[PDB]
Amino acid sequence: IQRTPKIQVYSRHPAENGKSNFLNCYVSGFHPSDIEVDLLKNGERIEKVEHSDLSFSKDWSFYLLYYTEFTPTEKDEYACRVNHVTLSQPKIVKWDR
Amino acid sequence: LSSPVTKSW
Amino acid sequence: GSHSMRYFYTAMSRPGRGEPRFIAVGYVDDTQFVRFDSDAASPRMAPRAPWIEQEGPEYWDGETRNMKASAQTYRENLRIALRYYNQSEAGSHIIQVMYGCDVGPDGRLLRGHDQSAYDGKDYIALNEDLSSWTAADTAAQITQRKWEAARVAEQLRAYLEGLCVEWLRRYLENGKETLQRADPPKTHVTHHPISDHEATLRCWALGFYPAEITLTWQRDGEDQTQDTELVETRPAGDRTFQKWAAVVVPSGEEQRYTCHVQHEGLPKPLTLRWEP
Repeated sequence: IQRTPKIQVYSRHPAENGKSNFLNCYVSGFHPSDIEVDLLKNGERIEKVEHSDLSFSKDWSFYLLYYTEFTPTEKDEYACRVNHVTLSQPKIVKWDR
Repeated sequence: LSSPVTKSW
Repeated sequence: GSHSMRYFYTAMSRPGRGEPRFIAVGYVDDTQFVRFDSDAASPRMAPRAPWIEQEGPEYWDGETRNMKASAQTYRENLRIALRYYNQSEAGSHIIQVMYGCDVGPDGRLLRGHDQSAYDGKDYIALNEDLSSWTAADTAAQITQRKWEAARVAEQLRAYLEGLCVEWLRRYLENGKETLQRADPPKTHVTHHPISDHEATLRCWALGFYPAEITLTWQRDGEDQTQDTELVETRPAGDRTFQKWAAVVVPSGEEQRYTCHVQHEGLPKPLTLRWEP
């Protein structure tokens, strides 16, 4: 009756420190459709994150792309924080280049 | 163009 | 060569929080071009691709009317579904619909689709003949008897063979710069030791369109399906897609592994290996 989201955190282009880019969190394979997704910069929630229109795959499971502009550095740590009815506590996935 | 067909369950 | 148009409806009830949300999106292949959201400040069918913006006020008004009618119909359908499954009015439920047409290179109908789900499970589907139905359970059988009595399949067939294909052709022409352009993957192999005698080889494909792709690892020319970690194809956000495939190999055996890449934008399948 319920399916937990798969989560990928990644950049739009290959990361180069000091160069502008897009940070993406793609959540997929979940059901039902209510989901909470935050992009984190050093543990803190990035504001004005945008996301795609709700759609679903051939197996009826939903997917969403959350994204924001960012400029990666060597020190800064980025992550995606996802909550869903299937999750007892928020799952956090760290961005790994 | 979307379907104009009504589908009442 | 071949193309598809697909509309996706999500109708979600939410007891205590107003009327069910209705969200519709339209796609040509892997390119979204319209959206409707009943939760918007002013709900309307709205452009999501540059080549659809040229359509005039009659198009957008007609589509908006159709979407509001559809939203009403599917709110009612959620109410009906409650009765069909002996369910209470306290829970949240979801109806999903996906429908559309596939055409070949010459623009002729390859086949039509109209499939619906309730709470994530198959509910009822139009068969490939576009004249009969497959119901998943006894409730859906009720719906089926209704649609047979009303010859709904005939109307759907008329839409899929007529308007669906015609407008798909039109969209393919207006957006030919993008909808009829395949972007091949940019590919490479990375190598990361995990221990003194094992290493990960990861085969990357980036910036490709459409999303359909095949990435496989072979060891000594044999497919390593069972041993390959394959991530789900993911959108980059610029219309293109990304995917990788990883295999854990014994140190010193890296050259026995080859990555094979198949994509529409490639004249021939690619073979690549780790290049230290």
